[PDB]
Amino acid sequence: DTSLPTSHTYLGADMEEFTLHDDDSCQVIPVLPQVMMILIPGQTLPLQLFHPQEVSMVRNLIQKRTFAVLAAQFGTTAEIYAYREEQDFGIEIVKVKAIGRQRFKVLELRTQIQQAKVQILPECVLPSTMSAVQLESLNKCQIFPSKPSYKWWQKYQKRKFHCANLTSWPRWLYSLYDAETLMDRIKKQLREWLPSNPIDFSYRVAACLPIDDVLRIQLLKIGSAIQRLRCELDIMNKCTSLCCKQCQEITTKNEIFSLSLCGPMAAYVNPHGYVHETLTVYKACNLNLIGRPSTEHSWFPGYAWTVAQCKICASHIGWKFTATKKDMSPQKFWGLTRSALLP
Amino acid sequence: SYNYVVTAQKPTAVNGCVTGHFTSAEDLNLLIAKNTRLEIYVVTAEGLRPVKEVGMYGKIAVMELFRPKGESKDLLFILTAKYNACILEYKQSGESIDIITRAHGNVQDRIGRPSETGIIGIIDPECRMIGLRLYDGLFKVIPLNKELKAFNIRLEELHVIDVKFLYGCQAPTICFVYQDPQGRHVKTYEVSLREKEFNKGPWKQENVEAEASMVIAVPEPFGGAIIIGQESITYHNGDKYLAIAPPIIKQSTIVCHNRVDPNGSRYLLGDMEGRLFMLLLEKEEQTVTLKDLRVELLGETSIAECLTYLDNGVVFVGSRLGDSQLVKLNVDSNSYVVAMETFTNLGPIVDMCVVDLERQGQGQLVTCSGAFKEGSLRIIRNLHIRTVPLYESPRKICYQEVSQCFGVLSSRIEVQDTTALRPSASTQALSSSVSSSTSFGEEVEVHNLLIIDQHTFEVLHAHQFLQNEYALSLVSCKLGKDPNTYFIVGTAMVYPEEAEPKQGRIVVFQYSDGKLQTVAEKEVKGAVYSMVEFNGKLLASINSTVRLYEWTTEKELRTECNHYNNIMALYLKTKGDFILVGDLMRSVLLLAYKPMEGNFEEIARDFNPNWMSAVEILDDDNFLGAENAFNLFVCQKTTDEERQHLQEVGLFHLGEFVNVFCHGSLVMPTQGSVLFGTVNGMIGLVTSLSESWYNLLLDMQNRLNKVIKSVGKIEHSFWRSFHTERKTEPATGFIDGDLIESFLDISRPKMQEVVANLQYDDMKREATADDLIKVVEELTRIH
Amino acid sequence: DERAREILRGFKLNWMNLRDAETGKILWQGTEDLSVPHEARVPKKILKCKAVSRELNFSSTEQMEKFRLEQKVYFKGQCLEEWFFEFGFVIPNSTNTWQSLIEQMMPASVLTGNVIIETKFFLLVSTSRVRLFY
Ligand SMILES: COc1cscc1-c1cn([C@H]2CCC(=O)NC2=O)nn1
Ligand SMILES: [Zn+2]
Repeated sequence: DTSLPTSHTYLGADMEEFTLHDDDSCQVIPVLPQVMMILIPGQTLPLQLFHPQEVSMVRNLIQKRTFAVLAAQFGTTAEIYAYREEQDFGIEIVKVKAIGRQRFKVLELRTQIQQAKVQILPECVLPSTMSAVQLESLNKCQIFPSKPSYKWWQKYQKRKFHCANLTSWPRWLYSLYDAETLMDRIKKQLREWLPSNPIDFSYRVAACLPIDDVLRIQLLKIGSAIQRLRCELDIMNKCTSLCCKQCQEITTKNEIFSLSLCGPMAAYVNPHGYVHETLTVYKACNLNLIGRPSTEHSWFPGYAWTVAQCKICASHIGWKFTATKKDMSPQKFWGLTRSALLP
Repeated sequence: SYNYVVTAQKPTAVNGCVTGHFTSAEDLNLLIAKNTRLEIYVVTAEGLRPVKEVGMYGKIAVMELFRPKGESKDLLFILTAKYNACILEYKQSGESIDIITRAHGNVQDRIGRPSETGIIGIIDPECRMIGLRLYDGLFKVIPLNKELKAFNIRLEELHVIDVKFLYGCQAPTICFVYQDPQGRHVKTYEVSLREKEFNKGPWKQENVEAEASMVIAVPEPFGGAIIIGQESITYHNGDKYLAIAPPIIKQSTIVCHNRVDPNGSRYLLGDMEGRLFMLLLEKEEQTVTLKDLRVELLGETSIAECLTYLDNGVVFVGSRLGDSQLVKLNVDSNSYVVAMETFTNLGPIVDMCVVDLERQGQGQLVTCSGAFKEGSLRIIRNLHIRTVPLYESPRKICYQEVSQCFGVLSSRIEVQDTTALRPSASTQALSSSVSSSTSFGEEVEVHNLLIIDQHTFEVLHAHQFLQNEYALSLVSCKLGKDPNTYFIVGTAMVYPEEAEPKQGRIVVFQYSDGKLQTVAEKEVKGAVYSMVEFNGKLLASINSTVRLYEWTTEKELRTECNHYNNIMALYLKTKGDFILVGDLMRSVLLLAYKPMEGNFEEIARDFNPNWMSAVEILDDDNFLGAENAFNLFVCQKTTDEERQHLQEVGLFHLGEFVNVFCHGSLVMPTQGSVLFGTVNGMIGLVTSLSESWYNLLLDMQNRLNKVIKSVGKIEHSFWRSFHTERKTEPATGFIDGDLIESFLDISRPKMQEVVANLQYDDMKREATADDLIKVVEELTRIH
Repeated sequence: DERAREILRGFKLNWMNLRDAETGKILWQGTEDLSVPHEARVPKKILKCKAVSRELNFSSTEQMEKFRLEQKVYFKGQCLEEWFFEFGFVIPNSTNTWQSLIEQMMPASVLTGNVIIETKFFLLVSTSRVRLFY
């Protein structure tokens, strides 16, 4: 279902479920070594930390919780939303489900398991673009009824930016720089192939996009919501397909679909530690399959995984997921790793 | 870097208006909030009489007159966009006139974002208190307290639209139109001061029109409140509920109102399209109860942000979009409105150009003021102003020396059937030409390039543009080896579906022999937001692609280079080889076209997220800008990161939303002269100053702030401190030209107090009044 | 030890599956009793993977108080790496899986056939050596 993968039931149902920091306040925060993926504030990150140093780090953090993830220019602070500890096999495995909360730029890298000194980047929220040239008379007209398509947004422009005749620019320009118009445009282009807050939605769809590591750290570098949303819209218009990094066309953009609330892609944990930013998709081609369908530790409940490697260079780039029951919607799909995909 | 911001023309757009007895109980005056200025005009039968034009350190976000019990004349509550609240009394002592500040304070909350529906402020009719909807989810309340101690009351409805204090109530009662996901509702709260909290109002929530977006409380003996939206107009008073839906009002949204009769039987309304109605209340005697509502179209006036009926059928139509005008409501129709007086209003200045019309060496300025039917070309000289109505919104202007004419990028709103609402300058052109290369009632914007003679200002031509071909930017310039100079327009085809324009056109016109005939057109794959003559080669901004263009010998434009900045270059200024590119996010990016390589190369960059309105290249080092909240600033161009980074050297809160910068001066010490225009109809001026002069003038500013008691007691440093939704820092690198120029006006003993123990360098010596007055006179001579 | 002999008689590795931990591709699978005191056709791809997930399913006819294992790697008689595991309580006549890890290594050409994996299943129950043919 759509809500099965979000809770990460493969990590175990029972977990200790439970941190706003001062804006621009530098903090000495732990950094884990096993995370090579670029996190975003709001993207859920689960984790399997079984190294002794990592386990001690998690115990120290949660004895207080927030830790950090690097890409190492910038990174993100994530608070731990779920804790589990198992002593099986003589190893004190610690299974975690954190979510990115805030951002930072890297200032220093200390070593003990790092304790990097990092400055939190504030959420540079801008007010309404018309808040400046808004006329005192027309201020009453800037609130709209609930959205009941094209005609509605034409009215939105002709009312909200009617004071864009005062300024030296057209209405549609401020629409390009409008928060809500960007909300609508990204939603339209996403449903072609979510929170009302521009910041949270911007981070959410930044997670959604199947983009390069360089583009994703670029988006992290962006401070304001409107800059980010504009960059994501430009990227989605620019993005067309996904190829294997070793090959340099496994899957096309339009085939992408979301089986999780987190989006088309989410961070999922290998059964023995590793993390993959796996992107769900309804169609993937040129993938030789290895392994019978197994439900062991399936990221998506009710589905059975099977390794998928591009037949050109035999490089693993994803898995095929087949529903255990025919009633499951959809019957089958694919999950591809961002680390091995080159937009 | 050191700059000097002065006001060459005081703001003319009328932010607010309110009529009342401020001078005396027997003197009816119309206080006009011309943004940072407050004009107390005493109304007379002949007309308005200037009595006192006070300079406020602040934009008047709210104005209202009120007479507390025992007060001879009305006091004046002024709240600022910076949330400086001040209740002022007007004291007259012979020829000496001064506005005493009865009680001042700052009503800014430490937390809470500002309400999207504006800074509402309303006085209780019995004057027991002042209510203020500054931030969504809160209601600041000032009882009547020399410090204006305001306390918040939480309101559950985070989308209040318009709130007004009702009349004839046992205790104060706010009535507010708010919006839930259900729709618009009208809730009343009885605000208890002793409890300092909201109580259940006289009448509960009543659902109203989904676009009910204005509340007007009625005086006794009626009471209740009229509520106006797009189509229907309602009136609520307890059980009484009177509703009408005249066909007249559905055309345009009503945005302003003004009481005519003190009893409340006769009201005045205005809308965005300049139309002005008279909302009559039928009076029925049972006690008194309302009988019925009637709306009568008085007639078309200036596009009004406020209305004020003064007396004897005289109305002031206070307009930010056009000439604020004194119109008389004739008893018998002609239209019932007849314009008595027409006050100059330069706002909104959309673009301008300094040009020597007389060729006398002094630049006469030509601004594109107004919007929609109030559009005009305002010609400013040393301050004489000449208005040239266009009757359509002018956006961009450029001047041609050889043709002795301006090219004005005008835009008029037509209705699909397409038909023009009014006879505009484009439709009245001597020789018009249509360029060659929805549902009924939808308002399309037809775009023309007018050609206007400099001498007579008769529109010599009008080149209408293609369907949906928005004309963004226009430049007059020679190009390449071509001796002819061309009107070159950047255009974007803006269809309703496509948010970003995927198509556009750089079109090269030549106004020769009295006819503007296209010489060339390049169909660029994007929107041409800005445009300049970079050293004889044309530099254009095609989305996020700053592209140069050689004017070939074949009279065709050939692309030379591209520079993809990841930001569309809305602001494109040039000085020598230095190219200031910018976007509306304050993405100041400095490029340097290298002729040896024939390629663009970024040399500096500052992508600080903040809303931007205009830029300029003050010199090779310094770049003036205009930040989010009515701000000015100047950036400046050891390490590659330090070198490739624009330091935000100087800061300022102008108080006006700058639209445009232009190099020049209005006159025949301070190096350089960059005028700028505002939505509020100011022509200000920036001049780069020397370090010694800047230090002297900052010491002047401090001493004068010590000496000059501004009305409301607003500290100047707070007024000019930077302001954003997130930040507030003091100004640097700028000097308030108004404050320095005020030295000549303050008293001589005050002058001695100011210039005391001040070191002045002509060897540095103790300053004196005469020398420093001479300095400030030299400063005033720049404009 | 009588208990060691009983365990060796009763113990049997049902099937083993060595696979890349980063992907899970079954690099090698077999059914030979590795615990008995052989050669394994494990491909060279193990040298090209960061780590290996190891799944030794074993059927034991006798209980083990703390069933554990020691693993050593020898390259031409020179110890290359050592590993150690622990499963714990095991019931008699029970079949149980063993999910664990095998983490600079020499080229497969040098180690092709010259690699000996010494596995000791534990009290010590049995010891064995497997020749790896990369
Ligand atoms: C460490 O490797 C293994 C040994 S046994 C199974 C795996 C394994 C599982 N998965 C993914 C595949 C996709 C899915 O649904 N579940 C997963 O957790 N990747 N490798
Ligand atoms: Zn490949």
